[PDB]
Amino acid sequence: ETLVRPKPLLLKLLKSVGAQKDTYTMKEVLFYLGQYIMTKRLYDEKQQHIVYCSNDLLGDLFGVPSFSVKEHRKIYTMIYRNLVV
Amino acid sequence: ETFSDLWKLLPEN
Repeated sequence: ETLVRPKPLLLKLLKSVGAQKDTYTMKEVLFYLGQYIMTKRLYDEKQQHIVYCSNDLLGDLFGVPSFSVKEHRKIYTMIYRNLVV
Repeated sequence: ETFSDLWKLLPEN
């Protein structure tokens, strides 16, 4: 499908959740990236679409304190800035 | 609306 290669920070985030590799389809990236968030309970408990990452590598990565998963163009863009291919 | 529901609606490619 869309085979991407994650940048250094993102690859580290990925390994953190078991993804042991250098090349991924867009789907694997999102899957693990979602597993990281769910696992480290980084979402707001009441408004689950709010994710907090100020205190997190995810924030270093996306370069923002928090974000709304409901803003597809934003999420997709931030994620793309960290990929190649 | 839970996180997992929301997150799966992201562009998969």
